[PDB]
Amino acid sequence: MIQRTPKIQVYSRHPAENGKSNFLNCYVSGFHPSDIEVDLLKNGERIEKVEHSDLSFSKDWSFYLLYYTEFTPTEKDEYACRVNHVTLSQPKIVKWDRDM
Amino acid sequence: GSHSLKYFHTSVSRPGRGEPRFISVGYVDDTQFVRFDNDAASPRMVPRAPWMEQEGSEYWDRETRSARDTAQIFRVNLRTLRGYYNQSEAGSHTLQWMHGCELGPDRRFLRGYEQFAYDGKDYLTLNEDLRSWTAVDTAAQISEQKSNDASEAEHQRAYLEDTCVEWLHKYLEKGKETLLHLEPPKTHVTHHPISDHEATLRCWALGFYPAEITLTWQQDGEGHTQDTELVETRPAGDGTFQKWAAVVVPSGEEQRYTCHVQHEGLPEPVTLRWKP
Amino acid sequence: VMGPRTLIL
Repeated sequence: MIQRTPKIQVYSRHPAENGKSNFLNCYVSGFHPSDIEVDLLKNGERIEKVEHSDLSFSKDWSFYLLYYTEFTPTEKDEYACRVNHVTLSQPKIVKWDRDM
Repeated sequence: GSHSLKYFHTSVSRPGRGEPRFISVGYVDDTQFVRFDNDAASPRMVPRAPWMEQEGSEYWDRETRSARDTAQIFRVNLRTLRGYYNQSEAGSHTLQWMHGCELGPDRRFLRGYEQFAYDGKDYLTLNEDLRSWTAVDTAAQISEQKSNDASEAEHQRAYLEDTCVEWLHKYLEKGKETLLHLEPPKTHVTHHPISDHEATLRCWALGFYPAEITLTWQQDGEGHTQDTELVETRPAGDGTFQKWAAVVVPSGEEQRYTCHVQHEGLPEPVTLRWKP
Repeated sequence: VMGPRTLIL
């Protein structure tokens, strides 16, 4: 057991424009083992039908996955990523800021 | 420039809920193009790149066979490994295997590598001359002697030096349009006040391929790596990559700072200032 | 393509 903690990033495919169709991403990397749970939240609610990439890893054996869905950014609507790994004492939630 | 053909194999046991899950992925450079997931009924190697969608049944039949065979060996290796350590039959364990071949910028074969990892730690490793193995983890010495007694390195040297290279060339032809296209980054700086006296200057680099890139902020024209918050290069999800760099600055002194971008798809390096 | 045979550990 080498157990490492996931590094998370929430962001959009393209620069966010209110009303313009886009893609929301949650890039989880640098973690181990591979067992990981990732949700995409809209106003606290889990978004249905979220695709993720295929499980791969880097030269240092850490795994990386990308979760994504097609959304339309609004001023009011809040989006976030919810991750759970064995190395986490509770689900870690990081909100989407179109500025990062 | 240099190109490579890499594969990543992962098998994870689930003692309670049945047979180990096996996943396999193939890469030309920073592009994935194939994958095999045995977690379904009737699993096959399937294309993950558009320039692969028109391959013959013959191709997928062979890749499905290879992947299947590997998945079964990894499943049994797991059990074997469990004994090499005094490990209980209750825990889930991980076996990883990556191998690839690289072409020099001169386009010939340059190098090959192959590695095994157990529970995330260097287990067994193929030497540089590709002619024998080495126990990296002290607990891999048996796996090592068994591998060197049966000349397993010879089958791998054959693959890496010849087979792997030939297909890397074919792949570059089939996918030239995207694989050989230097897609340059789209850059710009954003402004974000933190208080009346501070503000964040964030330099973006969007929609670029390949993934190798460098973002630096310079204060006045000097080095200034302290203060620079750098995020890891992230996949946009459409084949390109993203990355940004942010530095904290006093309100009114924005012009002192400049963002510098280096990419392979950029004729000359690029410089950005924030334009009010 | 990937390799025809892997290692029995």
